[PDB]
Amino acid sequence: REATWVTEKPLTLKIHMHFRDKWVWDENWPVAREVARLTNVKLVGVANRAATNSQEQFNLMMASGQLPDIVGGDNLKDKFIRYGMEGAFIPLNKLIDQNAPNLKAFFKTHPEVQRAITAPDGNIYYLPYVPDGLVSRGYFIRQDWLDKLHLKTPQTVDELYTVLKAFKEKDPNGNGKADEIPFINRDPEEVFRLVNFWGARSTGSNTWMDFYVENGKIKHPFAEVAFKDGIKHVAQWYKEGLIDPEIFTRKARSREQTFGNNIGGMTHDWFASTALFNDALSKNIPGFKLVPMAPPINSKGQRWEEDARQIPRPDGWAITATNKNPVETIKLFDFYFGPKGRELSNFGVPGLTYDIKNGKPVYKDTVLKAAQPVNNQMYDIGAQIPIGFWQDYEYERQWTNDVALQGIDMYIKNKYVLPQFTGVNLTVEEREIYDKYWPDVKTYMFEMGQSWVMGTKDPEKTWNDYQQQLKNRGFYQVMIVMQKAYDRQY
Ligand SMILES: O=C(O)C1=C[C@H](O)[C@H](O)[C@H](O[C@H]2[C@H](O)[C@H](O)[C@H](O[C@H]3[C@H](O)[C@H](O)[C@@H](O)O[C@@H]3C(=O)O)O[C@@H]2C(=O)O)O1
Ligand SMILES: [Ca+2]
Repeated sequence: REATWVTEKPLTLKIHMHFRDKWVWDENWPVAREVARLTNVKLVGVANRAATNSQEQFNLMMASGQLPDIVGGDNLKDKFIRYGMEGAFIPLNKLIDQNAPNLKAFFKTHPEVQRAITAPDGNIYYLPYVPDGLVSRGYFIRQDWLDKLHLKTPQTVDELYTVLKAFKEKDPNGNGKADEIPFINRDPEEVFRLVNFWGARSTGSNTWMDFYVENGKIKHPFAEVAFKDGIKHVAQWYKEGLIDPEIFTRKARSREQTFGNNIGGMTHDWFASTALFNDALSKNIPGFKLVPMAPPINSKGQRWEEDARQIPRPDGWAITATNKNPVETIKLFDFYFGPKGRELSNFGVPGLTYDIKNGKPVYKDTVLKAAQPVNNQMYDIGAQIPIGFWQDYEYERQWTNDVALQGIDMYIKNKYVLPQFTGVNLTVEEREIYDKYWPDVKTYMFEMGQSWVMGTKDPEKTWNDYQQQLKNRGFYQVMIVMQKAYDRQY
């Protein structure tokens, strides 16, 4: 028996959690085993580890008969609310009040977080991933390539064009081949964010393709004329090879590939793990120097950083109506919001990845000095995963090197980050419209965006058909409920 047990008799529950298009819940994970030991509840995964689309696996789950006990993963907020309101997920409000003292206290001190996860019917259908921190991404460029080519740090988009074209054409890696790829990115959606250079938004928050507000009016980035004109410019840089030809396909290991083989020039990504490549690659590429850059002055005369940490994220886990142990389940979930649960869910396992020293969790040198970023190392053992959990920025500070710190400090000091969208409070009827049309409109928008970047559709010529399709697919119906909600509120 342990003081932390949430049941005297051992309990096993089934969880469907497929996440990040790459991972599933693993009961053999060190963190899972530790939580199961401390709480007496073991979670067994039932998701398909061979699939590469987490959203489609949610959908396949929901269509494969009786639900498991718990469902978790990234980018599931809207599915948890839509299916909660229908009954597939249960409201957690009273379970929390009666049985989850850590969460009850957390929500009292984080009313914004409780607001963000509550549905139009007043119910909480999931517990979120709660990030910790302020900035997330920033621009990084190869200083050593700038110096090889005698180029200054670009300050405007026109200066940046010249620098990326030089990276492409002037052989900065010195191997006689035109193998350099000026701009790379782990995230396909960052290609859409390049429209910021031409004064257009791509998303209002860390959630991809989110709405934004301008002067009191709700807008969607992909519907705006500025997006049509901006995406033309992105398509031109893609045509000319300044953007990775594989930007929609290469994905998670883009940095390992392109910086590791000295062919990537620039990216837009999270400060800590991106700056770590200076340290990981120092033996193999002695003068490798990837450094933060201020955003270039864009066509609207401003230096935009569109992204920031979003507290909470639309990620987490929920209790299904078939779970026969909802009270033991909410107690298990509450364990993660207590001190020990929070330590494990962030740092891994004591004696394995960290030690308590002077009362604080301190990562081992083998973790801090490893070639893989520490968050990647955490995923592999079941930490830093998008369950309901409260991230602790102290985990990240320990592997935030001086290059990263000086980039984060620059961005915070100079206020590049744009105000983020914090959502609206829909009514039940407005929510019906949103759930009926929005998910499919966002899919269509992405498809058209990819077509525009790769040049298989010309944005100027297809823009009218596209706007008629937005109307036909319900987009303006959603825009109007969003605006009504905004107005009602504000
Ligand atoms: O890399 C960092 O320096 C960094 C520090 C923070 O502590 C987080 O660990 C942060 O993690 C983010 C990842 O870098 C990456 O952007 C990840 O993207 C996910 C996305 O959120 C979503 O789950 C889905 O689309 O899959 C993406 C992916 O992993 O394939 O988001 C992480 C985050 O915690 O938001 O990185
Ligand atoms: Ca070369």
